[PDB]
Amino acid sequence: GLAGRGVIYIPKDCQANRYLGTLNIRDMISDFKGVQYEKWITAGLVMPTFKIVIRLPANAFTGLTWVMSFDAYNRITSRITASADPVYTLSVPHWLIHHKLGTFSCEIDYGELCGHAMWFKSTTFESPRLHFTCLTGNNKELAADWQAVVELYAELEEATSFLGKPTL
Amino acid sequence: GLAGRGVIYIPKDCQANRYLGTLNIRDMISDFKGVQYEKWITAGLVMPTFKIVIRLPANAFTGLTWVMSFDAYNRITSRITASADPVYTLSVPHWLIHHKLGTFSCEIDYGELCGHAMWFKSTTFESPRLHFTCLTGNNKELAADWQAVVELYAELEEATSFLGKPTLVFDPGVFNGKFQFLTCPPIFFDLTAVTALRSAGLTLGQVPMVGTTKVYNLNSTLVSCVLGMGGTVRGRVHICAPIFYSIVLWVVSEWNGTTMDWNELFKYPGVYVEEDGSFEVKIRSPYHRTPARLLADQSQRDMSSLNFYAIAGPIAPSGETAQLPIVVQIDEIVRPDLSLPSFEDDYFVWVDFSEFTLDKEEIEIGSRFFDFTSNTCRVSMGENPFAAMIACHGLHSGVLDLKLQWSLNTEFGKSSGSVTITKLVGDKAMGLDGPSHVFAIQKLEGTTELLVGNFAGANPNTRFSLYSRWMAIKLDQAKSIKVLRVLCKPRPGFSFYGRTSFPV
Amino acid sequence: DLSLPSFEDDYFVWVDFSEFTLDKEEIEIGSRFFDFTSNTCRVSMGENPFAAMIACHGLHSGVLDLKLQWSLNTEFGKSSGSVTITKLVGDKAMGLDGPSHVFAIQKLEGTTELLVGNFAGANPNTRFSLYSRWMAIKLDQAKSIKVLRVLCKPRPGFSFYGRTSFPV
Amino acid sequence: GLAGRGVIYIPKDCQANRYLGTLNIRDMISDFKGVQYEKWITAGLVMPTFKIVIRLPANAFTGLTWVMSFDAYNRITSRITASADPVYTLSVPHWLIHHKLGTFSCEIDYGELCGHAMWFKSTTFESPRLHFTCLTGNNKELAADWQAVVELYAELEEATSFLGKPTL
Repeated sequence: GLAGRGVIYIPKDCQANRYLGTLNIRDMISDFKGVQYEKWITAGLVMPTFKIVIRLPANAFTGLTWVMSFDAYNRITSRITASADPVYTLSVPHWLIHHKLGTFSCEIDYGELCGHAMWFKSTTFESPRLHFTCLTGNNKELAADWQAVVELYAELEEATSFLGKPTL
Repeated sequence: GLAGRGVIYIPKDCQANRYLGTLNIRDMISDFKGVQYEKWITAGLVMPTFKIVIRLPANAFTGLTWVMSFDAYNRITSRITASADPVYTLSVPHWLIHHKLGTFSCEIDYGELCGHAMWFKSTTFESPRLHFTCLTGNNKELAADWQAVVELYAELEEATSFLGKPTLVFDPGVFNGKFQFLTCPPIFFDLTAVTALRSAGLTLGQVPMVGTTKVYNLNSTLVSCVLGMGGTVRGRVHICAPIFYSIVLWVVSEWNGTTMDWNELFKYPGVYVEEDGSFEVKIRSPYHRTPARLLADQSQRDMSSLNFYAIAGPIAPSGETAQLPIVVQIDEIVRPDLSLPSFEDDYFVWVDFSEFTLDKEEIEIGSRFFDFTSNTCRVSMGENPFAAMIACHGLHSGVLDLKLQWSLNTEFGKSSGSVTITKLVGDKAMGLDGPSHVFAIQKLEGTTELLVGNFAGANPNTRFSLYSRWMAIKLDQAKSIKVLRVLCKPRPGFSFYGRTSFPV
Repeated sequence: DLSLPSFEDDYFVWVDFSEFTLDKEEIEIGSRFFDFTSNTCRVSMGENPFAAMIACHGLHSGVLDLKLQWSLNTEFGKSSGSVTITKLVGDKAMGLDGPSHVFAIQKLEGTTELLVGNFAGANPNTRFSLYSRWMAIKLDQAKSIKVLRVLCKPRPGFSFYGRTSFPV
Repeated sequence: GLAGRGVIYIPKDCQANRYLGTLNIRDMISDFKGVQYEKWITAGLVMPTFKIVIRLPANAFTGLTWVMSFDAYNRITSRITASADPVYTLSVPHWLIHHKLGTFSCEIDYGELCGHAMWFKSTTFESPRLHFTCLTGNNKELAADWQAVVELYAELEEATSFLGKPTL
């Protein structure tokens, strides 16, 4: 079920390479707080399979494409908050979000994309982030500022091991 | 085949609530004149099944939505010709016409929606109209004025009876939970807002208003037959805007205001709406039901509401300015949790007469159930579902059992005279004498039956002159009476024809 | 080894009104079975198992058949007016008209039914505001009445919820 | 699972008729907050079957007996907060807790003992309380003040009706 949520603010003039924001995955779940958050406290460690949903009004008249970057180890954050070069945002696991397709969804198997289980009380190594950036801009500015909603769905259960299976 | 036709003229700037025009159904057929019109003359009476087609260039770049209102009894015409409030246009059988879908078509079974057969030579009760109004306006004006074509298709054959089959038969203990023609007026979202809330009340028995005018309609009347309801609202949402506008809605039910915490919001059981489609939302309440009507000083938001949260959008290209309209239709309460019926199979007040100024008072009833007036005494009319059902149909027919009760103004020992019920067939001047009854005033109560109907088989909700039984109440010592109360209880099978509305 | 039941399936006293000081007296019942008060007449409440059962539950619901009886204070030949039962759905201000009933005072008795309940389905043993049927007894010549007695007899299925107690 | 909890404070000299405290059932669940509390928010209405557990060191050398009174309609609260007469505490559904038996447990079928379903956001009629009182005192005072833990276990699921089945 819904485990956490957050909001990304889109300026009326969303140009290529605009940083839109960063959501902190653990904060989304703890600020929500949360049937899943509460199951997590009891489990201690979780290795979730998240379904991420970005709710987003479909529109074919803008040309907007965004990138969601999964930055589990906080490697690109510092370098994209002023301006997000696609070389950075595309250098970690990521998904293209096309405006024409509207509401977007993907699976993040935290076991694979991340590798280590999450501890209810505090971050272990670094804090896992989702970055939202604009890859291709709108053909002309839109009528007004707007927002998109980011949602995390999961059925959190107790993790049996600290470590995932090796990506490589 | 084609039986009649007409034209609706659309202004280049078609704004919400613009009245576009009224077509008179019988005139469409007679001005055409017409293989069908000619078959009609021979038949005398017809109970058509019409296919109505509105020819209309499909266009996804305007956001225009129109309403065609079937007004068989001419109930809303006078009130929409300057400006058409959706409360009126949606209060009778109606159809949404979306510009993106282009040419529109529907069936009107005149037997059901109307109730009485049409006479080739002249209108019988009132003249059946089709109204065309704009429900949601164009995002920006179009290039030029234009027109749409309305067409009637039918294979007219001779009608065997004057009366259709009754749309509704009076029963207090029966409100199913399925609705027809329950459309909420448009809800609007500004694009200058990053998020927003629009509430729709679920106190469905509440009578809708336009300024100071009450618009009685069948749906609110039906709901008033119940104390309250819970369950799941099944409906449809229509997003009435150009392809280049879009929005994402979180639709959920809340009780007594709304939470201010976005996180709580999404812990409730709602549904997401991105585009035209159906929806099911559980009615949310501490009592699991929301009341059918409001008491004094209460607001519809104090109870259960259907809330529409804009969580992403609406968005549009620059420089659009129009709001994004959402039109909600409610089809039924599924898996309903109903309260008790508000009324039992029992009597209810029709009218109280009091404050008599003359000893001789004679109240003509005839064969009608209706609102009385008097210059010589005070009339207090009862308000209840039955009376509204009468007001919300074109025709009705049945039998009322009456109970009369009265109390004295003067000392009992000094009392004399009677409450006399005159029962004739015909009229006062040439009528035959039926079961007239003299109740000596000391009885202080009496009973009688009233036929609501006539030789044709049904009454309109207006004055009319059709041979029937005829009743009157005669008082000879009225100043001795403090109050005369008349209650009625419809006999099984009391019938209504042609759902419509009644503005006052 | 039980005795006879103390009560039969019969009416019992709910309330006696007497010693009326004003000709106009209007007693609001609404949808409740409860203890009346008045500044303008004397109220004498009945005490019996039914009333205690109402007092010893959190919620109750059902239908009461009512019998009203009265006797005159003034000479019969001089009497006028009525005991009127107002029956609405809603409230006095915006209510729909039900089976209201005008009992000429010379009838000296009348009957009616009272729904004890509301749209939610049950009443607490306190004041509350929940849409329901609504009843009142209207007197226009109360000073002519020596006593107005209201008896009630619960229809089968009168229900109680949540056993509790009631200190006074 | 555990749905809420609270604490009762026992004085070293626990005499007959000492009022020990009142736990508010809905507060226990909302202060805990709570996998069950969060399921409740989603359900709106719950008709729980609670298992109540009072954790309590078994002791055969005191003679202490307490009463837990289920006061769903807040009928005795006002009259027991200074001193709790057993006539009040035993006048609503209640359980005897004997010190010799230690940790105590019972079931409260909220459908029966209460009658109406609970609304996540606020109290409907009155707020359901558990009262803790001393029925028989300690033979002599104990060594020091102490405490007992009260716990609510339930698997909250959505209530289909407002009303239970009638107790009577």
